[PDB]
Amino acid sequence: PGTVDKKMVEKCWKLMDKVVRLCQNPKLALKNSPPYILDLLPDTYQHLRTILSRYEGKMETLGENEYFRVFMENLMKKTKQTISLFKEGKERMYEENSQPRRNLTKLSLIFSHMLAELKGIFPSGLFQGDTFRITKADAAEFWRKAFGEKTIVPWKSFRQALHEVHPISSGLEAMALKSTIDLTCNDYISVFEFDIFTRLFQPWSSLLRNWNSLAVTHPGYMAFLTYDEVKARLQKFIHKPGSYIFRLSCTRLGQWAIEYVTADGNILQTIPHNKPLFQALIDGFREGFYLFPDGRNQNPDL
Amino acid sequence: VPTKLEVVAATPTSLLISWDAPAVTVFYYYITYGETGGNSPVQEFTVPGSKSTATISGLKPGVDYTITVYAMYYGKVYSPISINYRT
Repeated sequence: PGTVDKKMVEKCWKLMDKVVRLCQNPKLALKNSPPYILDLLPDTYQHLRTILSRYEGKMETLGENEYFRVFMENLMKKTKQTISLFKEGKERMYEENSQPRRNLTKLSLIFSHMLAELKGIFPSGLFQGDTFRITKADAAEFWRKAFGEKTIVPWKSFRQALHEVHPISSGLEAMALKSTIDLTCNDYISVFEFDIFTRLFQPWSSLLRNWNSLAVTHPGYMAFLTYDEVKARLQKFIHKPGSYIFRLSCTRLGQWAIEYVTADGNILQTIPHNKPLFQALIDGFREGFYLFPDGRNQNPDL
Repeated sequence: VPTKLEVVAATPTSLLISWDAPAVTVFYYYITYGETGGNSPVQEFTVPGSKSTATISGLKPGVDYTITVYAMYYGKVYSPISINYRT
């Protein structure tokens, strides 16, 4: 997209600071979830200024890199939508249950995702997207072969590319995939979002099918939640030991989370470091912990 | 599952459908409208999760259509809801 100039990021910081003016209303009573929204934009400003410090000798060469253009354009768009969200919401920002508040927390999740992506691509303010390490080789082979040194791609190229290895049945499904694989919500798949996805749904050989069972037709799957929201969900089935869910954490991308209820009535969690998600799910089915997904008696087969 | 789906504004060709926001979050809503008993592949479009209302234009006047609505979280398709309207 558009070439990067320093004045526009001056504008951008004014917007982030203005969103900070909006959100710092205590009447919102924001919880540090996270995503806190408030804390992420100071860290975004700070890390961006770190990139600038690193690129003081060659500002123009940084402005002609695709990733910085796409990322900045998207940050300006999302923060403008964050202002116009309060604009539309008006007073209904004072209660969390209201819809504009939910949209605010949605954009908080997004902001957390974008910062995470920027820190992944820019460690110490330096571009290493071209030398980005994809975790599962099979995924790294696919990415080096289909695109190569590319850091970011348009979603259309990724749909047409991934479709050749793992076919996509319909636009109904392709939209659902573009949901997860594009965490930034900017029609651009990066090596960061791709690597997170592949680590989340190993192995590669049945990647798309791994996506289907573990995400689409699964009841226990809860996408992104915080420990507060998880306990709020399982409080309704606390008396029922073995009722479990599994979710994702913004704090940790590309890592799984599993929550389940014990006979004591305490809600204890587990994380699958070893074994993939499905295998660990099966094993917990054999042990006697993962019995009811979301307090539902029918348990899917893996 | 979007709750309490209904059409609230009607023209021969354009319909305003309003469903209530689910308690759970919605990243995006997916809508597929198609001719009742029509072999033609249904038309489809998407809206952001903030909206509770959507408008369809270009529907032929004098047809009963079947409209299906999906809620979408990240890698998640909640169960849909459907309505049929005669224009």
